[PDB]
Amino acid sequence: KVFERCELARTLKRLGMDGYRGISLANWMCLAKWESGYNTRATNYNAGDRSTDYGIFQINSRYWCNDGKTPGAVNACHLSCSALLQDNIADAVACAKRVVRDPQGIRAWFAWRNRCQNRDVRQYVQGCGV
Ligand code: NA
Repeated sequence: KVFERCELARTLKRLGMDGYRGISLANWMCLAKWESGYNTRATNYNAGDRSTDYGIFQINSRYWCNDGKTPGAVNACHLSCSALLQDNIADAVACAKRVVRDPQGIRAWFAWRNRCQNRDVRQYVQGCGV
């Protein structure tokens, strides 16, 4: 599924993402936007380390989910990476929350640091009723 902006905004809110560990909805939207263009099926193989980025938040198999084909990786979210390819983003949201519970928080995503951090992100949730 390729979410429409406001549709996703409300979906994330309903899932408890607004202010989760201090992270506004706008920061989550900007993240998903840059990571997959709001696309739950998005995937990106990393030829360098044989890992893959799954779903709307592009969570990496090296540490976050298990896909079996990544040579001796880990699964901190304790989920099959396939769950990150569902139209229903509850499993992905659960994993995103697990990711940000670490020291760095949302900075785990390089794209957030580069395209969202210290930016005017109001536009991501404007008119969404969130
Ligand atoms: Na915030």
